[PDB]
Amino acid sequence: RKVIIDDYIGKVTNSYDNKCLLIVAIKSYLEELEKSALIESDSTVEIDFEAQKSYLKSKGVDLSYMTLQEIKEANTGSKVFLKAKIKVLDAMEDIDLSIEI
Amino acid sequence: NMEARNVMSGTWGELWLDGNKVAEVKKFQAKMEFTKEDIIIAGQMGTDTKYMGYKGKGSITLYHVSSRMHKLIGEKIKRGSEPRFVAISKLNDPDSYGAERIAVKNIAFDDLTLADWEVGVKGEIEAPFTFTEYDFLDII
Amino acid sequence: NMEARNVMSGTWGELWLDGNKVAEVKKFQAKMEFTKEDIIIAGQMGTDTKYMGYKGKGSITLYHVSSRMHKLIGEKIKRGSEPRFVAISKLNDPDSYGAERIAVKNIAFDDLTLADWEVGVKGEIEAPFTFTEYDFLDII
Amino acid sequence: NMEARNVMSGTWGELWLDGNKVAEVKKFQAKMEFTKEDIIIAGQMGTDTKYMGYKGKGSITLYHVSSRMHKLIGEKIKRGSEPRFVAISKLNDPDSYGAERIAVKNIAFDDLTLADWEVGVKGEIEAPFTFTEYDFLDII
Amino acid sequence: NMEARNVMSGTWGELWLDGNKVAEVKKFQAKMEFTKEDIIIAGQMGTDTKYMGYKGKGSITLYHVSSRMHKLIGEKIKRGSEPRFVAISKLNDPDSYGAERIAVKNIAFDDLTLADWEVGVKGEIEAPFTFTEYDFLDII
Amino acid sequence: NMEARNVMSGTWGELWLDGNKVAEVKKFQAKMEFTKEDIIIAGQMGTDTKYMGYKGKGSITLYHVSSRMHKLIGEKIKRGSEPRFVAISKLNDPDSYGAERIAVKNIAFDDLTLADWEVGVKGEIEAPFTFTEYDFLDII
Amino acid sequence: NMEARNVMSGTWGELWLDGNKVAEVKKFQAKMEFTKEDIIIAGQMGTDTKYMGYKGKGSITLYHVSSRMHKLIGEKIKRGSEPRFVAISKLNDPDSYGAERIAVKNIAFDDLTLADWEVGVKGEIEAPFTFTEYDFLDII
Amino acid sequence: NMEARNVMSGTWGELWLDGNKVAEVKKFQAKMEFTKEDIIIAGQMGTDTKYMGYKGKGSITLYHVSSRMHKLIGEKIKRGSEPRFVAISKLNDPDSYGAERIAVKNIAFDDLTLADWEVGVKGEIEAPFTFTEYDFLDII
Amino acid sequence: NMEARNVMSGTWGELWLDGNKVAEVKKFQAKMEFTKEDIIIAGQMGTDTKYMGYKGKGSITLYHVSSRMHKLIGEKIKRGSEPRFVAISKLNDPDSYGAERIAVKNIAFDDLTLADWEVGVKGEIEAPFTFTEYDFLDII
Repeated sequence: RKVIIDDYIGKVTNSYDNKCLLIVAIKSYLEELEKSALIESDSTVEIDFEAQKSYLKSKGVDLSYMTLQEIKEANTGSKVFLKAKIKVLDAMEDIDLSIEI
Repeated sequence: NMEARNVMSGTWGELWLDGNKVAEVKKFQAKMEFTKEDIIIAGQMGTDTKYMGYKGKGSITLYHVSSRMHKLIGEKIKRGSEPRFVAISKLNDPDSYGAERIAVKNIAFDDLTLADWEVGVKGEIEAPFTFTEYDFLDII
Repeated sequence: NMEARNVMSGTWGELWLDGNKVAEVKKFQAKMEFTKEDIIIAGQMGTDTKYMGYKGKGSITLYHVSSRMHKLIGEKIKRGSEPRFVAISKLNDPDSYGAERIAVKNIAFDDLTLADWEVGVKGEIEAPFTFTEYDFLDII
Repeated sequence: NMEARNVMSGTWGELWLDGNKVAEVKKFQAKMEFTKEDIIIAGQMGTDTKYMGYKGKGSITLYHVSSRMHKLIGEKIKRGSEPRFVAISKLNDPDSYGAERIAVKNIAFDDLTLADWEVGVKGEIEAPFTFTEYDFLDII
Repeated sequence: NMEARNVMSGTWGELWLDGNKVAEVKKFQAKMEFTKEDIIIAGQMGTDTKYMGYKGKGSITLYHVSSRMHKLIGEKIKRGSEPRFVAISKLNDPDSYGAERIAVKNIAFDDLTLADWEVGVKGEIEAPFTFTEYDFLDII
Repeated sequence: NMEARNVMSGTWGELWLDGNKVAEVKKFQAKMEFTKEDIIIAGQMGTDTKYMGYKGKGSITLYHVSSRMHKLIGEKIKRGSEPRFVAISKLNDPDSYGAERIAVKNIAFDDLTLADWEVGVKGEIEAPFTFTEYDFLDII
Repeated sequence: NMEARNVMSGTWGELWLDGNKVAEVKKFQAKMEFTKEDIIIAGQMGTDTKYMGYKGKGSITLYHVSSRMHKLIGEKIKRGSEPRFVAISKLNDPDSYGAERIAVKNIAFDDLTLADWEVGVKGEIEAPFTFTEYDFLDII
Repeated sequence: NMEARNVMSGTWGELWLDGNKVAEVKKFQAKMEFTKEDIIIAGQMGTDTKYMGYKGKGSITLYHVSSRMHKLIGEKIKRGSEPRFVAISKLNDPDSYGAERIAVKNIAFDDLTLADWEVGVKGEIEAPFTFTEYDFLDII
Repeated sequence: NMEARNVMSGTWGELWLDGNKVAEVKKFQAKMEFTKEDIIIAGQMGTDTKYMGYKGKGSITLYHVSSRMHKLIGEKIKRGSEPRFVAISKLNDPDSYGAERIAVKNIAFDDLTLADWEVGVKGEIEAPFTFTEYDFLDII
């Protein structure tokens, strides 16, 4: 929240390239969090396809003849939609051992 | 599934060099050459190989619209310092399944072309390079 | 017996790579290069050779429909581990006497092509490889 | 004596391999390469040579009607045993003076082609070999 | 921004050699070849290179209007003294963004062509050279 | 100044060999190949070269009107004596600025062609040579 | 059991010297040379040997990134005190099973390279040594 | 941390001899060879060594621009007095961090090259020497 | 100051032997080897040296145009008298500044080559020698 508020709200134009740059910044922050071993190293960030499609449908444009790649970069006004996938580590609390006599 | 329209066309590519989009681009190519050594194992006729590393190579060809390549490295080369660049290639064909983007890092160029022209011939400049690292972005 | 229609056509082939059928295939080629040493035997003018082993080589060329080749080996190559695959080629021409099928094993690829495009030209990707073993399935 | 019609045509040849007639044959070639060493003799400017031996080489190209070449040597090569064959070539043109026949012995092949096909192209298989001995039968 | 007309054409170039304008010029080319050594660093598969220097090469091709090339170096070469020249190339296309000018210094030529003619063919003379230094003047 | 008509044409040349004019001449070419060694000077990236000498090379091609080349050297070569000749080339085009003449001295020929003919093809003989010295006569 | 991939690669090795990691390592080698005295026993033809001791030898080669070796021993050599070090080598190939780590103790170097460079050549330093004792840490 | 660019290049070095800069320097080398005696200690298998002293050796190679070496020592060698010199070497690569400067004192040359030349070969002079003491000035 | 052209070339040298110019000279070399004794001084680690004298060595290589060396020494060697000669070497490169001329006195040859030839190889003669004194004439 602090990173987004400091440098992105109101200072960039809502284009596809700026969205990609913001995605890169978030991914870089997650990779920085990686080295401290707080979460897992499989984190991915990308455009929230379904939310964007729902918003476009609400605005009235027809998506029957729109390519899947075309929907990603279509205009959304001021709104931006993103999604991520991270895995959070936990401490050792249960242990199983089987010694074969 | 497979159809003729799905094949990507090179007219739809674009290239960013050092964060600046290059509009006068003709072709872009990157490749990785693996290093493998032959190993003969007793009792088997077929030879087997062991992989040891890779080497990256490529080139850029672009129309001679402006003297872009000089301003990058011309003065730095004489002094003895070699710069490293980052290139991004995006291939976005409307017919194909989306687009693929790749970042090629640690690029070092092989040569610099001061002047090349001939009467009755349009000008072109091609520059080969070598790299070490790469990323995958929005692969299909 | 022999007739023109009996000759096989390449349009009727197909290729399975790692258990997944590849539809955008242009050509497939496999070969085995024997190793022979010259030996001169006293009293005979004609030189004779001794067979010592074989080496397997081949290549695959396919249309650039999708980024299939990256997902296989791109991340594994950097880490230092080399994967091995299995390919099956089937050639089934209705006019010829049935079909022949061959399995090529222990395939290791020679290079990886990150990007290759040019304005006004359709995209293609060719990848050479080396193998060690093979089977015969439904040979004519 | 000499006339255009007397020239032999390749359409009229035929080839027997291991006692079985091969009907899908495109071309056949055999040759002997002599080995000669330069010798300089005092008092003479012109260099003279001494003949020491010969090496036999050739190749066969045939339409890919059937998987004949595999059944001969495919399984034997892996085990470590090399077979030897005998080929007979006959060239019988009605216009020329009769026919000439030659037997090429102790044939050992150079490589085996598991698969080779491309879309829109007819299949062909070429196999080079080396030999040691030969006979003359009904030479003109 | 990018447009077809912006591409520079070779018809609009001109070349000054030793302070005298050369009007019968067909093409002019200069290039710098960097010297790089492969370095393998423990723990990384990708090979990296170290830049050590550069070598300059080029050539000039011009119509055989007059015996200009002889008067420069013909008598000096025999005596044992090698001259050094300076060349300036200017490429000024009205459609493109202005003009670029480059001075190539310390030029030493590779060969001298005494005579070259053939019946029914116009005469041309091409001379390659090597250089060491360069300046940028009015680069775009 | 510069105009199309000023370019010299090869049809207007002529050649004197050993004081006798050769009328059946197709082309004549002479060149001087300098010898240069790379020298690396501490503190400078650009490599520099040192000139050490030159080598002369050329060739003559002429129609096979008569057996001129045999009578010159055929008997002398076998005995062990090598002759040296002098050639003069004159290029006189009415449109160009006058004519240029050059004498090439100490010519020694590389080979002798005893016979060369083929059915349906006109005969030609080309002879390469090497020289050491030259003069300038009426240079433009 | 035996596969080509199991062979260790030297790119994956790393070296510690006096507890500080040496990233600029090219090659490492440590060897133990036994001492054996010839013994002849009366009544038997075959000559036999007796083992008496061993001597340890080795060498380290590294790029000339910094002046590491000077600070280690240069000042102490002049005074008369000979330092002793400990080296640790680990060879961890991902394809091979297990990594071997060996400690070499009581090292004494043979020489110090104050300065060595040549124009157009990258710098490298190599230093042989002798040791006395070793130790096994997680051998395969 | 470790990068290919950090490797020092010998092109950027320079040498001072007796306070006069030597611009015609090709390569410089200075080495210190220790003296060690084998010591066998009863009760332990491994042989140990004792350090006793060092001997310094080196050489200088330079182009034959002028007769620098003659004026230094030629006259004094005949009389019987052996001069002693001081050499300073600095290696300053812009890509590497820091430049190392070392002074080599009490130099005595091994030989004097009066004359050495061959046709078609550039001239070079090399001279080995031995020294006694060194000094560190701004090591990395 | 330092330029590539300043390097002396061996093609421009010439040699006088016993007052007669030697035009058939291939290479010349004269060297002075010092004699030094190791001296160990108590209290200091570095070994030092003492200079005692010098020995002169050299060789001359020349083409086999004539029998020059026989007439010089052949008859006197049998009788028992050993002749002594004087050689003068001058190296005058037009590009370099100044020419060095050195006289080598009291020459004694090591061997005489009566005959040495092989078929298809040009003849050459080389003869090493030792000298005692030298002299400087117009050193640079």
